[PDB]
Amino acid sequence: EPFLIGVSGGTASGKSSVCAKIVQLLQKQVVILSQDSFYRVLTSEQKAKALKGQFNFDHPDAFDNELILKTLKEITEGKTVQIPVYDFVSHSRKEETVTVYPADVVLFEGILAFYSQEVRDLFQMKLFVDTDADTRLSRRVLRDISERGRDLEQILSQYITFVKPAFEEFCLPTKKYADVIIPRGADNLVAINLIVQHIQDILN
Ligand SMILES: O=c1ccn([C@@H]2O[C@H](COP(=O)(O)OP(=O)(O)OP(=O)(O)O)[C@@H](O)[C@H]2O)c(=O)[nH]1
Repeated sequence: EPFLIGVSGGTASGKSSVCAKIVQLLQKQVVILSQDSFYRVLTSEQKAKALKGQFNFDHPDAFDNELILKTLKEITEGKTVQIPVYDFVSHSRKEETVTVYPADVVLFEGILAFYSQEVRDLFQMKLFVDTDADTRLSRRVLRDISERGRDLEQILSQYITFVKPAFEEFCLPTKKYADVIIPRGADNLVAINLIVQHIQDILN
């Protein structure tokens, strides 16, 4: 069975980078999947909210949890799967899909990957990335403006109204489920090294 590794942390905490550095340091076939690929398909009314940064994309229910549970279960079974592609500029699931063939190690990262216990128990290892809040926001702002075509004021408004409150209420609590907590994120090469060393040992 593939070795499942769940990765979480707050928004722009560097979960993706951590996953990349882990793969970089890890022949084993490895693939990185993100919880973001499974955001729910929004109605026109909800999408309208999103355009004004008035939609909560940080609440457990913003994700298509059923699809996630099912997709991850199939990977666990060694079956090749199809994975959705989300568009952050339109807040909409694209028609195109991405094929993901079997692998020895699978990394799953998302702001709420440890929330649902069903999903949580599918991970043989769970990592939580801990980064300073102002550092996280700074990134969020530049990344949102740069890669997701958004406006500063709409970003800050959505962050203060939804992201932060959701982080404290839904995300942060899940840190208790982590087997390893990683402060400073991707930059904590020592912690990442022990982790890849631990992953390597188990695969032996
Ligand atoms: O349509 C959407 C969907 C999601 N989001 C917002 O994206 C946010 C989280 O998605 P992430 O911040 O976790 O991005 P990432 O997977 O690349 O993480 P890092 O590697 O940078 O750590 C959530 O905080 C959600 O509100 C939107 O702004 N719009």
